[PDB]
Amino acid sequence: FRKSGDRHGWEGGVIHTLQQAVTNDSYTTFKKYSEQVNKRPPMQLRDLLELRSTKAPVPVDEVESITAIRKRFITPGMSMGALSPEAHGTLNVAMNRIGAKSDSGEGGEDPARFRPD
Amino acid sequence: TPEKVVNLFTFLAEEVREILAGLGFRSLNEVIGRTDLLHQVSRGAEHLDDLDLNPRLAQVDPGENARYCTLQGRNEVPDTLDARIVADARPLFEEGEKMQLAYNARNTQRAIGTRL
Repeated sequence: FRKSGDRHGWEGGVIHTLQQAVTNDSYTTFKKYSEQVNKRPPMQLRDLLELRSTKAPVPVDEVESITAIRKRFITPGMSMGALSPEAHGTLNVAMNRIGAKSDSGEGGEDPARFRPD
Repeated sequence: TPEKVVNLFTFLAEEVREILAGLGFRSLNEVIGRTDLLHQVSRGAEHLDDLDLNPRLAQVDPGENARYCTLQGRNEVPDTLDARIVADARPLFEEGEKMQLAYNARNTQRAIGTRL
């Protein structure tokens, strides 16, 4: 990334805002993050699309629960060779806590971690 | 001594058996609610108390239902949010691992987190 060069997906302000929102656990800062990401000039194909429905809006409290949605995400594979054992372990613990799935990637796995703490 | 209480309850039950046999029935179910088997007698013609126990001897007719409880189990109640939680926190009861859940609460949801 340089000032004179092209534009990139991950700039400094975006990273800092995301890390702040995730460290303090404040949803308003994540909304600031999303506003700052979804307002740049079109950089990908999915920026030229527009969502336009015709039904009437509904209250938010009637939408399917959070956990039923969080169980639809995962973390892709990242081998223990590339990542540190610390980060691999933290990912595997954080994903097993919300009910979702994590990944092991290539490079096997430590057998001693086949049991809970 | 517990034997004393057991003997007391045994004698009390045998007396009821004797009385039921003397009347002509074979079960306490056949006698529950049958008010017509009770009559009022006065103490005599020297006390002159006008007590009329008929208000308690009145026999309302039940209809097509019986005169006692004819159902098993408790009266069930509608299911609260906790049911859904029990559907989700299964690794906690099967393995014993930390979990973390998020939902939406509404004022029409009572006893949030009691069945768990």
